[PDB]
Amino acid sequence: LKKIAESFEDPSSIVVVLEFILFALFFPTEFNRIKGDIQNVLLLFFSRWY
Amino acid sequence: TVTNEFASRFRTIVATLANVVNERAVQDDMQKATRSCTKQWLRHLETQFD
Repeated sequence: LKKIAESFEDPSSIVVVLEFILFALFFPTEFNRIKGDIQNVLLLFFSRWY
Repeated sequence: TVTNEFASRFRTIVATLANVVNERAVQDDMQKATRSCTKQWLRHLETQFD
């Protein structure tokens, strides 16, 4: 996965999370191949928000 | 670790401090926008510390 520097401060950072959801819909397989490298972004978002 | 324990603790510090400043703001009849501004500056410091 191409690197994404997201601090996840403002609520609108959810734009990037939204991107990932679309990726698991439009290309479920390629997403499966880069899930994990994506989870590295998701645990930043999740640490910060929850 | 995936997450610095130091940045985590500072973030909980700003959790407490931010709720203290929100308490102080609502008690002192402050406009919601200036509140959004102090809250945003606080998140900003949280990421800079991160």
